[PDB]
Amino acid sequence: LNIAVLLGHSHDVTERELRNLWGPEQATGLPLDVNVVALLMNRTDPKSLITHVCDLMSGARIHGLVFGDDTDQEAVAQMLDFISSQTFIPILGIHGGASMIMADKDPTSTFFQFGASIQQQATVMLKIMQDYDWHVFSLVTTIFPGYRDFISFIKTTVDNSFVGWDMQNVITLDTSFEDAKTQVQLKKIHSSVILLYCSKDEAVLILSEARSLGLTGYDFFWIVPSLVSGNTELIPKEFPSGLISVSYDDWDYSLEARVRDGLGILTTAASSMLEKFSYIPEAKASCYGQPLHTLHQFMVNVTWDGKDLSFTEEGYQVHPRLVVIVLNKDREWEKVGKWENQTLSLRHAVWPRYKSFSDCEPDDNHLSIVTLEEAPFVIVEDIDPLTETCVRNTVPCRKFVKINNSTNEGMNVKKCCKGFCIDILKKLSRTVKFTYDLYLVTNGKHGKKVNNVWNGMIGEVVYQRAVMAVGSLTINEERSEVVDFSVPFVETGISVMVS
Amino acid sequence: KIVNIGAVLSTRKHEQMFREAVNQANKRHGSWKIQLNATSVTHKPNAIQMALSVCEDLISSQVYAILVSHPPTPNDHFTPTPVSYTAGFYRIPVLGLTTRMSIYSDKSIHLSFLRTVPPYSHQSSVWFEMMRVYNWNHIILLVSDDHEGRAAQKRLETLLEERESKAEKVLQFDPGTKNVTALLMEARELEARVIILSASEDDAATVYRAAAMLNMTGSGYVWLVGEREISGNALRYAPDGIIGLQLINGKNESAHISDAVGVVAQAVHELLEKENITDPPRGCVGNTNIWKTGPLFKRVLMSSKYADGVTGRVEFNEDGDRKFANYSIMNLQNRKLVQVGIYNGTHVIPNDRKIIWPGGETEKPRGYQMSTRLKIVTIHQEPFVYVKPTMSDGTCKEEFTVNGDPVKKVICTGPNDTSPGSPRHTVPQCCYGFCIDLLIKLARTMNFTYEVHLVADGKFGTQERVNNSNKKEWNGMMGELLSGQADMIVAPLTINNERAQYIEFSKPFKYQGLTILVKKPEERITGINDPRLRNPSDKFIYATVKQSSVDIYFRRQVELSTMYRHMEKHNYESAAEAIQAVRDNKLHAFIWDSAVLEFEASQKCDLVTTGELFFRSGFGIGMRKDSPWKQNVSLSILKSHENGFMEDLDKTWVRYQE
Repeated sequence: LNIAVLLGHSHDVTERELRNLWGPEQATGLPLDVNVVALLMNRTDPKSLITHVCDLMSGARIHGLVFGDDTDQEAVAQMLDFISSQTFIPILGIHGGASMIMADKDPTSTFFQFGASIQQQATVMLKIMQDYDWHVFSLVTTIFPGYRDFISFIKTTVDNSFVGWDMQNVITLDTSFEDAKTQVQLKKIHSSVILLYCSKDEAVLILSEARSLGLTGYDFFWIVPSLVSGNTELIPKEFPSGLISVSYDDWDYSLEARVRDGLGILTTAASSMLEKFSYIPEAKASCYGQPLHTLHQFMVNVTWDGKDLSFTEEGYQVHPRLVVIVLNKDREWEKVGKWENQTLSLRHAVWPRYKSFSDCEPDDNHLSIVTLEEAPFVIVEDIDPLTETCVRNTVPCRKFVKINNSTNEGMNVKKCCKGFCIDILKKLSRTVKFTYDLYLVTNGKHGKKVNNVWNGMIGEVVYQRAVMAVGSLTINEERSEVVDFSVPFVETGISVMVS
Repeated sequence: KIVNIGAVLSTRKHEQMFREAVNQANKRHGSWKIQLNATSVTHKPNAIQMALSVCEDLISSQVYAILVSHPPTPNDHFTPTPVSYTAGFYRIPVLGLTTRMSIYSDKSIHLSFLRTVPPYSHQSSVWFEMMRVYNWNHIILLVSDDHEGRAAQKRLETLLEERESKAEKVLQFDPGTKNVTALLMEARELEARVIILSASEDDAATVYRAAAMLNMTGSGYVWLVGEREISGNALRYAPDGIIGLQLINGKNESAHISDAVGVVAQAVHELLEKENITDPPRGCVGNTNIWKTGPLFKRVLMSSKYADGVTGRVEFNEDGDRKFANYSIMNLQNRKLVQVGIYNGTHVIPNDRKIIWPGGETEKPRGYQMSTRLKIVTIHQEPFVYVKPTMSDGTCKEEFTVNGDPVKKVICTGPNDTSPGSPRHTVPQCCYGFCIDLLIKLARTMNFTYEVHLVADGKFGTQERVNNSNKKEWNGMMGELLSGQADMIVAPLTINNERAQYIEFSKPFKYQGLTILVKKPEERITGINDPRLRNPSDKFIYATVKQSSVDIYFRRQVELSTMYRHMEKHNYESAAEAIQAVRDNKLHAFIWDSAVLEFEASQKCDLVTTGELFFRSGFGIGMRKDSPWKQNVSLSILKSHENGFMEDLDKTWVRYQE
């Protein structure tokens, strides 16, 4: 039907590509009169919002409003939610402040957002923590609002997960910190992974206190949400290089594809509601002056061109597109990973160190360890599909399995390991109390020199791509020439098997 | 050198009082050159063009404080939201004065909203003061308004964090329906009588009529409501003797306006003493730049401490609420509002008037009556729970044993078969045996009736992912107990560390270990230390009951994952299925408790147990949390331990051989 798409942008996004968004789109047109009104607004005040709503609602009874924002104002989405409550018109928020996450909607309002809420983002972040076995962690909550729901969601998620999370007690705040009573709660922290829920101007002081108290070590982790991480240009120098963030800001999908998907959802809802009831277009005539069949609880079942764009009970997407980013050494928000329907994808399955967060951090405690698949020593099995977690005695590792012989591209499949040398390495980690980097070799067997070129674990250790070989390895003359073996611990010779 | 104050006020007398308070605000503040102007607007019956007129008039006026002071509005929406949102676009504090909705408490939504009235959830803290006075622990929550229901649950958990108790029943549903009396009867069957209600007038009158028709307003029924529930037809439908709350000067607008003028005036004179002064621009035309001292002026309003006013010590918390609020506690004595208490910010004092209750005496009714009919659920244990079909119609054939002991059966209710086998066939049959005689001994010791029914499946209950939202749930006897449908599990409960974290345990009545059922070259296995069972094959077929606690005990064992992967392909529904399968020589081993297989070896000589005795544990009675049915019942169990009644139960089934 009549749908108006108004866009408030600062970047030069023209209007004629929205005029071309009507022709080939909706080839199977079930409404007999589908019309679009493309408009561009330069100002971002709510007076213009009220003015354009009174213009377009009286403009031949437009039943669809689509808005995107370029600024950093979350109150514009609340104003559009109030407009959708008053005018009873389904309004969609696309980008920026029109897509910023709000807490609770109303049954009188039919406003919807194309975004990712903080609850699903916390689910994704705890999925990241489950996939890394980072079970000993903490939680610091400030006086930034929407925080008790976050604590309660963490409590219910820990109570409904197979991990059994070792969670340190919640460090709470009251005001801006005096560094007298909050100092005691920050000095209780001895765990690695630190979670935080605050604003950016609070996070500057939090990271300044954490650097002042030395909480930015190589062991210590920092995972922040998307609401504290604001503009991609405005990055202060107090951020640790390696800051984990999760935001749905995908640069691969532009605003035009998102509003095309929104128009597809609107036409899908209109065509599916027209098949049930006849008198579907019902709007308000004009603003000046003193509903039963609605699309508020109808388009939960929606799928546009195979894309799972279904809607939740709260009004958000069922399966959005989350993007896991970090902060590199070049002070840029580096795009790392994308998210699937329910499961999580990882382009960089190898977790990077970023061990030098600042300039003066002399740290050399990690150890690169590789082994080889042998049955009585390193039992290499799949991950448990019921838990998606290696059991207590098994440890995770990676294996670079190639797809074919046509390309050299492969995937680092993560698997579980147990056995003899796994127990030896775990007891070495108990005694020495170091940090290890366990993975598998994909070159082949133990070692063989082919024209001054070694292979396997010898090629990994001699060419210094690892540190030491904990797994099983025979000892002869040239291997003792190229590296330095330790003392022997097990008496393993050779034998001949007969009947 | 001017400060503008915007207001949405109707009556001309209160506009004159507001202008008089603005004029008197500059009296004691010296001859300083600051000026105060006030701009008040009326109200058009609509809400969009009202928001338009007010927002552009306050942009053209460049005000600092925005006030809405309209209680008696005919629209029940009570929404000053759009003007507050427009001021939050430039982070300008709007001081709401009338409504008490919890949607305004969210500062993430309402970025620049302040108020001098608390929400109703703080009244629950006053009701927690009732818990500080009347010493009542178990409550029954009923909230219809789901916009404030999550905040009420949050405040209730915050209050219960101190005592570390739990609410017995919580309810959230859609306002507008009428058939909520089923959950009212389910709350009536509970031990507590404390009724906490949080809804509008219509749902309050509906549940008053529902309690009046079903007579839930008799003796001991605790009723405790607020100001919204004692107005309109809910006041007409209210029973006599109900206890409610009253906001002192909650609707008295004239002193409230002067208090707001004093608060805003001292906030402005505090802000004038500091630097970085910014002004709101002409945001209607060509100005989207935000007012930079928004959170700065908010921080000025955070530490605002006052000492003037008829109400008293007005003070803001971290949520910007009202501290130290005088409340009144009213009683409805024969359709007349009678004051029975006063409340300062921390303490309740009843007045000289008496507290007349809807039940009996004027003292507090202890509405914690324990269940005299304990709902008993059990599983069909083969030597312990004998279930026999009825002879003609719901009867039990009173047969006699060989030792002159008449079998005292009971009419239990149980399903017929499994759910793919039997869709719906639940009949009353005759239950007797070991734990039935234990319950007879318990009913002989302590006078209490009971209700023996059966669990719907043949499983103990395991901790399994439900198929949505990644949530842990229980099932079986634990799933029927934690849902409130059961009261006491009388069954040989396998005591472990996981279930001890969730419920409380009693003393074990049975003490035994584990063993292997075989049929009679090494015909024996001698326990878990057989190396062929460490690395099994398709020959040695060994398994256990599906979803049993033995599987959980092996799941804790992190060195026997091979048996956990092997036995999952052959888990049966019941142990009698395993007995029938090894009777046909299809099984080879079965981990099970000791004395059950000893009794079955006494019944059938081909059934052979193993020699070792590992996991020497005890079986007791499945129980609830902290409850008065724990100590006396445990003393009765120990009284059964000390005498020869355990030997009598041995003479019934254990010592008796063939």
